[PDB]
Amino acid sequence: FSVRILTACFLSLLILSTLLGNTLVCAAVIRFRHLRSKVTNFFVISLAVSDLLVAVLVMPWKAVAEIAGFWPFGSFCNIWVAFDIMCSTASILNLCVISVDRYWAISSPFRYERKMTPKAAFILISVAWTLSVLISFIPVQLSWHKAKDNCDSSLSRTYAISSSVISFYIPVAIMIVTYTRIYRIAQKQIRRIAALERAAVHAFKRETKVLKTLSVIMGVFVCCWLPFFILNCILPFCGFCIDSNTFDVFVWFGWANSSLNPIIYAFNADFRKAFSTLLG
Amino acid sequence: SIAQARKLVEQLKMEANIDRIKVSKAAADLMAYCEAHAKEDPLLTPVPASENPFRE
Amino acid sequence: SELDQLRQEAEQLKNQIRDARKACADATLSQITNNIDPVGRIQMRTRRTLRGHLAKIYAMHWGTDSRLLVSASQDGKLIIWDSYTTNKVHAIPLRSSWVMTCAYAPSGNYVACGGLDNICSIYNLKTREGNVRVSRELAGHTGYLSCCRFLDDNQIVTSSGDTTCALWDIETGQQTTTFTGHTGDVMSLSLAPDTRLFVSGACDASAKLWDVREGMCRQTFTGHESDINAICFFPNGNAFATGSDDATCRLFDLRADQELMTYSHDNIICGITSVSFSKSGRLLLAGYDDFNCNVWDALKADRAGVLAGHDNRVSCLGVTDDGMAVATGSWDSFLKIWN
Amino acid sequence: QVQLQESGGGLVQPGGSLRLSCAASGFTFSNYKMNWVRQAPGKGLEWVSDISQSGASISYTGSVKGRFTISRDNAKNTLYLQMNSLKPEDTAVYYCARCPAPFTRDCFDVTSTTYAYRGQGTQVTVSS
Amino acid sequence: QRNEEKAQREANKKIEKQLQKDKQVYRATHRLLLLGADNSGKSTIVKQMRGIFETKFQVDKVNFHMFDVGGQRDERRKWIQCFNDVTAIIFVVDSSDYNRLQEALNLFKSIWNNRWLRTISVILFLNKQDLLAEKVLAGKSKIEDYFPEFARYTTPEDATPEPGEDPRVTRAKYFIRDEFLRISTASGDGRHYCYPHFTCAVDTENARRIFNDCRDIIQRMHLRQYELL
Ligand SMILES: CC(C)CCC[C@@H](C)[C@H]1CC[C@H]2[C@@H]3CC=C4C[C@@H](O)CC[C@]4(C)[C@H]3CC[C@]12C
Ligand SMILES: Cc1cc(Oc2ncccc2C(F)(F)F)ccc1-c1c(C)c(=O)[nH]c(=O)n1C
Repeated sequence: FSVRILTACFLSLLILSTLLGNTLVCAAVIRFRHLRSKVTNFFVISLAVSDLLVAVLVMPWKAVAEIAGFWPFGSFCNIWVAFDIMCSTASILNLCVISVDRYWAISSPFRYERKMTPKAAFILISVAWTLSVLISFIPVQLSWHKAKDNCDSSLSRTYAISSSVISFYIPVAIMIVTYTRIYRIAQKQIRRIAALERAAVHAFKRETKVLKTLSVIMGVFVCCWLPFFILNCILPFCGFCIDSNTFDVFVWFGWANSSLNPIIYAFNADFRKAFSTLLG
Repeated sequence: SIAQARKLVEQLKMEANIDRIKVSKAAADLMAYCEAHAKEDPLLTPVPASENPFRE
Repeated sequence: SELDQLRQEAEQLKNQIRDARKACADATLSQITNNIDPVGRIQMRTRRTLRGHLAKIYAMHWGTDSRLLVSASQDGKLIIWDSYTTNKVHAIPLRSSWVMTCAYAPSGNYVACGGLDNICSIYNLKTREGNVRVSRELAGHTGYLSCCRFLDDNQIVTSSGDTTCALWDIETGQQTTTFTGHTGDVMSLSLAPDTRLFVSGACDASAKLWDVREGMCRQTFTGHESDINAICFFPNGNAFATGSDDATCRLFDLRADQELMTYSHDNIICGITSVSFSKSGRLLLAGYDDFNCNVWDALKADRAGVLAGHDNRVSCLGVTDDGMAVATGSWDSFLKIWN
Repeated sequence: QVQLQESGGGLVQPGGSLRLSCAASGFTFSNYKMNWVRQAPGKGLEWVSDISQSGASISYTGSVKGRFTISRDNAKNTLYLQMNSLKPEDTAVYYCARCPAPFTRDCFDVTSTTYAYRGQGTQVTVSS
Repeated sequence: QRNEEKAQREANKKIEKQLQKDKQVYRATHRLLLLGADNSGKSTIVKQMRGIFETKFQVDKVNFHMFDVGGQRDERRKWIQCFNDVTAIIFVVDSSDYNRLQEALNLFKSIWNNRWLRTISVILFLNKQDLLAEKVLAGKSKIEDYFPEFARYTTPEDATPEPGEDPRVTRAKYFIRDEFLRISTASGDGRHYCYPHFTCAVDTENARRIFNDCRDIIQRMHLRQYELL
């Protein structure tokens, strides 16, 4: 049928876009030092590397399985899921850390400039990646991800809930608290600036821009991941029941958020200039 | 002031009684010094990388 | 009044000088050099990058060996680099962080620097205890030090914002010679290849030629439209180039006493921070506010290349005495070598 | 040679009118923001009026607001100051000052003693 | 001669690690440039902080070093570019010396529109408010003779007068306040801001104000860096 061709080209476009965006970000950071100089960019490039790992590890084989209709690799399945647990989580936790970083740079500027050396950045990145690898490899290699062939298996109940809480539900809570506090601070500063400007003139656009930016940042990630995680929590508990095709397309959305992440997180003025320099 | 004006006047009288050469000849000397050292300017004619201290 | 008669006489003198210059201008440098062949496309590339400085760089000076160089940043430091291997030989902390100029003695024994402290500090690189420290410190100026260059290991000339330049005897610490006559702040000085004379560019849009041993101003040029920020000599010694805020470079001759050529493009509207000739004087390099460095053909007024590699204002540049490479310091806290 | 000659002004009774004309040579007139600055006897220099590159932006001191006008003729290359409703406090030496750099909205041309790009002065007296 | 290469390499190592400690000290030090006319109350602000080119003070474990240039001439044009990277400029003005307010406005305008100070925020100190209240209550030198706009000026609805403050004094000091904000809001475009403050010569809470305003400057810089504000 013609649907197979369009699905194959859609997954090919998704994988190619993910690779292009993450490779551009990583190459721009490697070839230029001012991007690498700032401590903040460590988290951005760690997220870019995590998305690149996603695109080169988990997406291609799943796309092949979807276009083929069955999973041909076989014994790789046990490994593959581990990579997914290690990769996607390594993205989500990074999206948490960046948020926390921004909070510390908008709530305590002096403390952020003093107490956050590059060593602390390495500690945060190491904690994120270590948590991801520990929650991924050790369970799967010890076979706790299957409740007591083609890779359509849903995860074990207890482990599904535990992994969901560790990997998305705590990061999303931290991100929401962080960004709502940042929104409060931005509102206060905007109203003060507006008061001064109104006085000067006598002698809403800014808050709209703040709300739009924060809504984009907090909505792309949520709309991409949260349906997948509520399904991952529900289906093993009571498998009323979502079909495998819908579950797969939700997984694909939760992975295409990795394609979308560079758009949100790596187009400051310097990043855009570096991309222009590389492209021509 | 009157002293800074007397000094400006004496400076201009000093600068006025200088002897100048033709611009055509001054340029001919600049051109002569240019091609007289043209073959020895590494920045104008690039030197091969074996004798370039900044390449390898 | 007497003052009025004086102004009238000065206007007369100025008219007389202008007329002598008119008499000498039978042709232009472009008409004379129109039959020469163009230098061709010059595409220089970054060969080295010197990192370490924590603030905006304001001065640099190659050594005579064409190997070592000194750089001054406003973090209170003066770092000396081995440009071949990018190693740092010394890192001198400064008692005042507002440095604006720095020189490297031709014997390689001493470095100098100064700034908003109105003090020229000499540091002896050949210390006997181990580490470079302060040796001398020249006081007397009522303005900020903008440029300074050694003649030898005991004589040094300075430029200051008190509209004066001064020749110093480093040992006794006395200003052996004073140069006054500029109305605005003196921003740059350039020593002749033979130590005998030197020129100075001030904020009165004028350059002045000074006789080192006699302390008198020999020639005054008025060609620039705005403040002169940089000045260098043609390798021959009878010509020099200046750069100003009016986005123009100008070549003056000493023996003809007028401008020979003007280097400009109608797409360049920002000032000029540094100027320097190549070894043969065929290439004129100028640093601009537009983040670039333009290489001009000093004979054809054509631009032969650009150096787009700094992310902030290019504050200074300089060619080695052997002509092998040029270095560029900018306000991005980086030095770059271009061969 | 950056050269300025302002002209006009003299013995004028209070309530009179004067025209100050500054002729500028040695630079491109259109590129430069220009000012009129006055120096009263026994006092420091004070800025009187500003202009723009093309005359779009105009500002005056509060003392001369509503009585003094400033204009530019780029083609003829001159700066005009029409003085109206003169007061005894208006007696001062008048200078046409060019801002140091082109294509800039800022300048520092109220120098107490020596500003390079400044005219010689046309002393103006207002008295009965 | 390879030994001399290893000696140069370990000399470079000792250098870069000294520069690393210097980087850590310099990154946490807040440079503050102090500007303003003479006979304005400049030396008294430094006296209060506890005349000299330098000042070093700490607020809440945060160090600052504020500098005023003293042996300079009056052409602050070329040396101004020595302060394009300062954290903030503290501009001091006289609200009492009504003859020199246009000079302060012109200097503020030249600083605010400087090509090299586009991102430097200024903390505006309106000094000598007690003298300003003295002159306004005396009614001998009125603001309208120097600033005719003051005749049509209306006291802002956001004004916070002190207990017992005469509405005339409130309107006068808020008129000078808005006279400087009319310049600051005309071309700042979010790259930098102006923070006015009413100060007197015996006001001990001046380092706290500079601390709060430097914190606000850094907060706004970070907010605009992430494109929020
Ligand atoms: C653990 C397995 C899955 C691989 C994990 C890769 C992680 C640990 C790697 C990949 C990308 C790396 C980062 C990319 C580059 C930089 C910038 C550099 O100036 C400091 C280190 C830092 C910040 C790296 C830290 C470690 C890092 C995040
Ligand atoms: C359903 C599922 C959920 C997974 O969980 C996560 N996914 C991303 C981020 C974080 C987690 C978690 F670790 F917290 F779960 C991991 C793998 C699979 C899976 C898929 C997609 C499949 O197509 N076929 C399978 O057999 N499996 C097992």
